Amino acid sequence: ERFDSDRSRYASLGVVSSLPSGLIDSIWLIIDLNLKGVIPLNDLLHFDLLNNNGKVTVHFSQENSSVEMAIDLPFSYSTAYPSRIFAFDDGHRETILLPAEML
Amino acid sequence: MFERFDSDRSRYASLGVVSSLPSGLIDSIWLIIDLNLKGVIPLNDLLHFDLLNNNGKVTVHFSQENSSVEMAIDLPFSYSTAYPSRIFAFDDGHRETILLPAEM
Amino acid sequence: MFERFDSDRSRYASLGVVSSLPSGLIDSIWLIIDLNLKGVIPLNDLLHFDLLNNNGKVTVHFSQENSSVEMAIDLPFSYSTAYPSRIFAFDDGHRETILLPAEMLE
Amino acid sequence: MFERFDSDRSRYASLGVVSSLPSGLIDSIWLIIDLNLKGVIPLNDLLHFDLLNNNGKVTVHFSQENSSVEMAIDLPFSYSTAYPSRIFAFDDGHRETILLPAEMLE
Amino acid sequence: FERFDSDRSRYASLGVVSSLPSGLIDSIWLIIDLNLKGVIPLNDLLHFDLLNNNGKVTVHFSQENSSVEMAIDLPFSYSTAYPSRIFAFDDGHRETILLPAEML
Amino acid sequence: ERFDSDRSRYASLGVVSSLPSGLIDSIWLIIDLNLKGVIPLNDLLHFDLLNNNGKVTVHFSQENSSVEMAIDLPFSYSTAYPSRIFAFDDGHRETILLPAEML
Amino acid sequence: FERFDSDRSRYASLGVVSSLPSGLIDSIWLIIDLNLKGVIPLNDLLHFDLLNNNGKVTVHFSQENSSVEMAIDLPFSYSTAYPSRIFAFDDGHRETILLPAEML
Amino acid sequence: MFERFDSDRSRYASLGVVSSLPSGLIDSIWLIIDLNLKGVIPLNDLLHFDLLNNNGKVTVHFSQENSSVEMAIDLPFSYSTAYPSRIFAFDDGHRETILLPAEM
Repeated sequence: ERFDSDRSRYASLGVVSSLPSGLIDSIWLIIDLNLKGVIPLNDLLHFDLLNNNGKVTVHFSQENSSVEMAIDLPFSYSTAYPSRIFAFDDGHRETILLPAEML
Repeated sequence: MFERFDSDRSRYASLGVVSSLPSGLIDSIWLIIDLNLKGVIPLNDLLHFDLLNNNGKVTVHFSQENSSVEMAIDLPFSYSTAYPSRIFAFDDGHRETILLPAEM
Repeated sequence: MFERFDSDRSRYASLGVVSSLPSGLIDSIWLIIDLNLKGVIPLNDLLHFDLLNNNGKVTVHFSQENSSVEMAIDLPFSYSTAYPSRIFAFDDGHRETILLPAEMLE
Repeated sequence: MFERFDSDRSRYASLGVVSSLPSGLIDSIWLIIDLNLKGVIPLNDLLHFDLLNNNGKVTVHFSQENSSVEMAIDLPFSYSTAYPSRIFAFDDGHRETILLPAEMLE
Repeated sequence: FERFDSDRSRYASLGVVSSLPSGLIDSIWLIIDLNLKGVIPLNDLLHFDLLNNNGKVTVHFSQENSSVEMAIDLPFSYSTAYPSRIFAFDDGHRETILLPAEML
Repeated sequence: ERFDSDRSRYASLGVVSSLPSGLIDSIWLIIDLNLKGVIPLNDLLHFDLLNNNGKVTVHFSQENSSVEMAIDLPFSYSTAYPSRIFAFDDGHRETILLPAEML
Repeated sequence: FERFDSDRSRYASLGVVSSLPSGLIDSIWLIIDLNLKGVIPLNDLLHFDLLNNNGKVTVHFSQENSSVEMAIDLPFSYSTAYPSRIFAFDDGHRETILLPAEML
Repeated sequence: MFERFDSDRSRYASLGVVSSLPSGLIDSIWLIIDLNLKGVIPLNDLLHFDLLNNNGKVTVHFSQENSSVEMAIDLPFSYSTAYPSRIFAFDDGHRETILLPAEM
């Protein structure tokens, strides 16, 4: 019912122009395969993108909760990637976006 | 009353689109609108782009509903049999989205 | 020291797969392996995935020879009748490959 | 403007081919196409090559559907009984691929 | 032969790939292919300035011995992290986007 | 009987360190598929490596003969490639080598 | 993590790839992997001088704040066309061989 | 009477070898001999190298006929099922060759 996979899902321009498609999709998968049904979820999820030895580690956290997770993904890391991104659920539409893009 | 595909508002790609095209190619639709369409022709709120194989690379055919302009843009990206034939850019006044036919 | 469907090793997708499933779905198979399988259960070097319609969305059933594990993974993606009904992930010990049953050699 | 087994377009080799013939032989198939076929005869989008033993060296017989041309090309390379007895070159109009008959889809 | 052919392969130098998002790098090439190529003769070396237009990137294009310029407003957000100029160099088989400091 | 394909064939170190395997093999193929049986051949063949629009063109020539040939190959051109190479047949062994390597 | 890991990807800059044969570029990496790594700690930046030893290349290795050097005679022919020094830089996910002029 | 694998003489790879391995990898055998073998151990006129799969990359096992030294060198190149298992370096006094077992 929150980041329900039956409602529409988007990626902002800012995310698309700086991350490859595969990595963006990972985020949805992390939510669907690791997060959903296992923890209650805020309408706003944090995903920091960390350099794990040349590859990308996603670190999931959210507010008013001390449940976090690290997920190693097979994508190459770039210093040009946003350092963190968000998943936001306004109740109709769900979107991966950059922090700057929340205003 | 609104300016179509106005760059000062929020732009999105649908999940459907993000999972079939590379980012580069998606960004191209936007750049095609900003560089070759805006300022040039008046714009429907819904745009059609066809992804064609031109010699192994993608060519985009643009058209739109209530107009007779049609434009063909050769792009650097290589083509895949599994790309959607056709995608849409849709602007609703508040949000601007690149999305799949089926997704409307 | 080496690892079954290691992600540090090259992953390819066959012609039939690449031309028949969108990218986001191919990556899904790899992610299922990486997020749900490695570190969770032991892996055969060959992995069956059935792609099923689940109310218009894709659902992947996983299984392998010599094991009692099955797993259903509901995907956000849209199902299409055009998609191949099953695929394999194969690890020949240096290179990992996703391919269609029709493309297996013997 | 596009071209049959165009060399400006990407050429791949299938898993079965890549793991079963050495590189210099795969390149040979492409070179045969480039040196002996393109510009010489019209090309079907699918090309048969039989790999034959010719006193320990490889000989490639070429043919295609809808054509009366055959060609035998004697290669400098060493024949091995391990090699696949025939391969196909296929051009699906954006990507060119060499593969084994067993790997063809339908 | 043709200056900045799309079918010849294109790279970004270390400095470039490290400090600009892909969409922006893609933009340079697309500004070339969409706005420049076929319209004016190009030098082997092409200047792009990355300017801040109210929080968004604008690209100034110029080149030595042509009075011909162009200003391209882009959809992407601006950052002072970004390099302020970049060059595109066509060495005649390989094309590259690099930072002035990375010239020879 | 000259560059007969039944005698041993080699590539000097100098050639191997500067050209990819596929391109070296091309030379043998050019000789076998285009040259041999069609023209008499010197024990020393010239192959200039030219930039054809980002790709390599091999130009075959040899001495005391005005028969030449251009062959477009699919390999990428590099300014670092030797500008020309040789095929030499001493009567036992046949070798692709750099000009500097003939001494 | 480990300085100049082999499993992390390695590039040569434009200047480098344009003026040295592959075998020589390969050599630098192989000097690292075969002679240096595991034997001394490495900096992110590594100096190689390319010297003429009677018509063949010899590589001098050094690095700032180590008195530790090494001289490696190579089989390859020398050319005055070649750059006289090259650096190897490990930016922490990407490793690169480049010309001093191409540093930042 | 001769110095084994002396760098001051001519080195070759056979056709058999050039058509199964990439140049880089072939150059590695030479560099392995010059960097890790010569000056270190006395050398047979014929050397054995096995190409093993070590985790997707090639590892070379070296041994030689009349000796009990055996050495294993991890290399950056990726492995292929179609590479020969084993190659030889053979030095005959005049020419030095990397070649295939069958080729002797």
